[PDB]
Amino acid sequence: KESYAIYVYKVLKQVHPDTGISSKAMSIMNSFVNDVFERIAGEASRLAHYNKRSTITSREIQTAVRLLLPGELAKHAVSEGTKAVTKYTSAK
Amino acid sequence: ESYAIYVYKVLKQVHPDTGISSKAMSIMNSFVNDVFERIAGEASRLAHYNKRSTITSREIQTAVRLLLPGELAKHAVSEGTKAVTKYTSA
Amino acid sequence: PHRYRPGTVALREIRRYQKSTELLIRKLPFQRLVREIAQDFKTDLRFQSSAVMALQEASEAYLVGLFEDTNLCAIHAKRVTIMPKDIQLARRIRGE
Amino acid sequence: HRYRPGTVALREIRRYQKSTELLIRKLPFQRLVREIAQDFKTDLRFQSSAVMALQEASEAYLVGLFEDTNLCAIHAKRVTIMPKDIQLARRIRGER
Amino acid sequence: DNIQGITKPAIRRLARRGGVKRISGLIYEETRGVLKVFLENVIRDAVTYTEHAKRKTVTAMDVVYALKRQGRTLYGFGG
Amino acid sequence: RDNIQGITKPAIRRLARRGGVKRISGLIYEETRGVLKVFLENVIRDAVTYTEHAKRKTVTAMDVVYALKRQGRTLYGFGG
Amino acid sequence: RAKAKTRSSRAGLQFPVGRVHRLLRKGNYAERVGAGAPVYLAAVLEYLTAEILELAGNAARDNKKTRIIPRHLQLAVRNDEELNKLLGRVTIAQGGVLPNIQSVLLPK
Amino acid sequence: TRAKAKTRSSRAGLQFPVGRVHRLLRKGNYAERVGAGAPVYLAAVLEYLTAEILELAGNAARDNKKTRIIPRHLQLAVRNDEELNKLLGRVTIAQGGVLPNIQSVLLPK
DNA sequence: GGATGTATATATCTGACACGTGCCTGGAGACTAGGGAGTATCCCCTTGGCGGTTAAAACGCGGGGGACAGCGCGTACGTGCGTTTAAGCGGTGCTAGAGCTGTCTACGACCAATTGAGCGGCCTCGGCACCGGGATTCTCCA
DNA sequence: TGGAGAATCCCGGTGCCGAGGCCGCTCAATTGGTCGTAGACAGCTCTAGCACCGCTTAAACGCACGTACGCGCTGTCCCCCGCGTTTTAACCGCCAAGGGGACTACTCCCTAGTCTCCAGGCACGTGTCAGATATATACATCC
Repeated sequence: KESYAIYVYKVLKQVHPDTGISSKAMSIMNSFVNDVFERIAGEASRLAHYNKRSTITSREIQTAVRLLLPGELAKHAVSEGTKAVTKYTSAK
Repeated sequence: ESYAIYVYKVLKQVHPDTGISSKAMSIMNSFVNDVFERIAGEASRLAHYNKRSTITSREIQTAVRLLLPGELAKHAVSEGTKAVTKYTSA
Repeated sequence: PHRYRPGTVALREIRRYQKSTELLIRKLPFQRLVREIAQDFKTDLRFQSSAVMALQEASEAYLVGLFEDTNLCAIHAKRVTIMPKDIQLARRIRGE
Repeated sequence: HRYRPGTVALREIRRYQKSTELLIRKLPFQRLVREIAQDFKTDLRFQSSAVMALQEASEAYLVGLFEDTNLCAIHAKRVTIMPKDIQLARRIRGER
Repeated sequence: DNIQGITKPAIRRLARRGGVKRISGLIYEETRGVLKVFLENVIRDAVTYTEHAKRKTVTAMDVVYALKRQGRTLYGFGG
Repeated sequence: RDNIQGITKPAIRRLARRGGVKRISGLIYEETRGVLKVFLENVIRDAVTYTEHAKRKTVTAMDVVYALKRQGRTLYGFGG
Repeated sequence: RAKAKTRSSRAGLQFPVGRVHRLLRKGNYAERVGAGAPVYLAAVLEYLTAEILELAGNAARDNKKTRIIPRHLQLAVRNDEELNKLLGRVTIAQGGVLPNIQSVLLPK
Repeated sequence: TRAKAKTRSSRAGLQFPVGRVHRLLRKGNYAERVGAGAPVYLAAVLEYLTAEILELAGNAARDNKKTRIIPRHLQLAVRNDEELNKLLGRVTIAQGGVLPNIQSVLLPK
């Protein structure tokens, strides 16, 4: 069974070095990541089906993030995603 | 592509002297599309839950049982089973 | 002259506007309100007529449902008059 | 001695909003779950985690309903909750 | 300042359709604010759906998708 | 049978104290028992439908999670 | 070959089995779609369509109208408890609301 | 013959897996095709949201003098922020509790 | 101004979090192939303006009824205390059934040819909106 | 309670536009065969679920008392409803510019598919540190 536990632990040690986490909190974080993933992927699928497109690009994920996430959260999430996409394209 | 002629066929089966307007046909077409999307999304979700890649009539049956309220669900399962039994035997 | 008691014309209006199907807000002021709301998001934006009619139908249905909940909040406080506290109570319970 | 009527309720509010534990005892809720489930399917099995998920969801639902009930009773200028407040909150949410 | 075009008799008619018998004088400003918040929430999603499609016109289907996005599904304009 | 009385009056009182209620009527408890019975009937009916679609005789936690997710009452902490 | 018989004809249905089948293929629901699932879903959609249309025709006959307008569909859906529960987050355009005045507002 | 294996997350500067998100998008029956930048974008968004939740949860744990995050701190993190409460409005956190709120009409004078 | 609920500080236990190690399997590199979409005139339709007209909105005035504050009362919850009772923990026993694996076979994807069903266009007549007259509730006042 | 007047219901005539039927035709559903794989079926294992028993103890239950509070009643005065009049601007019809949505062709680059392989991640095991608990002192509320 796959889970996001080591990744959430990596982000936690990236932002709070002397702070741990419990197993139930890790399960809640895994459920949160799965719920957000399902929401954004479903909204991107609906965006692709409405626009008669058969692919999901970064544009569909950006529009899904703007549609789902509230304001400042959406702005910072679009900034983080665009930064990651530019870093991924600049490095081969 | 619309469900207009099929809704008209069902209307003349039910109410042979009663017609339907254009806005009412648009609303009925939207109703059919919405209920189709609900049942098909529930069937897709329940296929993904049970590690199946096929939407069978059982998936549609339990999606109808999950979505529709009691008497509507019981009757809709009844015509679904009747139609599948008629289709397989003929 | 002839003068109706307060509440008779109100109940007559309730029966008249619950029997009818028409749109109650004027069309062109609502259209201008839609364009001034949309110009805060994107400039030089066009609108289909059917989009404005869809917004008006959704907004009127939302306001009528909110007024029903507001009326029941006012009746809960042993009142007939609706105040903003009834609307705020309804949107608090709905989660808005 | 005897405390005034209301202060122990305020300490109960402070010590139960500070805590996370399940306010309903496990065995009566489990027997209620198997009593309700017997009407749908006969001779069922239940995981412990399924009953705990049902209990967490039920306690969260009842706490949110009591919050809406409390603000409904405050809207009627009362500090006592009554079943009409519960019925009004369930109507405005859409559960009735 | 076209929120004042949502007139007080229009709010009175909408309350009559909701079965409201008697209306306070401060209802109308709150109703205009509620209508502005609701229209902002729907119009923002409609503009987002339009900008994803690379268009300048907000269609009725953009409004229908925006209303289905927060569970206010509208029957009669397509779908 | 008659297991709705196991949801005691102090349990409903404790839930009301968590909900911020200072004073409770005596007719609240039967109403809360009916509300809880309706909610549990809906969620357990959906979970029984889920576990009978999968040809199991055991109701799992994930079945309850999907039963609550259908009703817009998503629950974290159980693998959802 | 033989005579071309419609899949809706051998299922005893008026809704199209083939169109629902091709919408289940192209809707990106699952990788595979069985044979009896479109027959089942077409029967379910035909039943729900008949359930709304019967009460809509009854409401049109109650208002002395031969045709069905959206007001009749709104009466048909909202006046039935199961249809109001199914379509509780659905706005029917040009549908209005039911006549419902509370008892405390009527004169004594 | 083959070059050194570099992960797609390290090229994006991310900690969440790009490849797992790409696999879950491909088998999730979302679309017929999935672009290359979509898992990178989605992993970045998920990592940012995880970082925001863990920021406010670590602050809530520090305020209660505890160096481990329990579900109560996650509930404080989500419900004490307006946008995270808007994102998780229909979400119940197990063992999460409620925020301490007593109405002003119930408090003694 | 005397009586309780709880911060605050020091010791001890324990069990669950975190780190180390080994296998394994899924992601990554490299290559190819093919099809999705990105980019380059035309008619629908959206916006902008003018004039008339007339329905609706704004405004002012009177008054009446309803919100709201105060007050009394009677009762029904809150609180506290003594008795009971069954939840909770620990332990044992056993047996259904969840979950995994192997086999094979039926069934659905897929392709090619055929053909009839449904869709766009067009024409027609009848259901319904509207106007006018007159009878039937229906509300308010002396 | 009767009567004046206002609103509403019923009946008939008229015109209109939109629903309903007919027709060409094209395109999507049907038919028939093939093929590979998803899943039904049998079996086995061992995991977790159910049943039962003892005990000890926290919590529920029952009862008594009294006081806070819900609720009915009364007055008052203000705010909103009703209605007539005047202003305003919405609505309908008509007419142009012109921006922009929709269709089509092509060509290219992006992404699915596959083989190989190896390192990231998962399962397992262990020691060790963070809460939980217990008790004395003193601070913060309560009546």
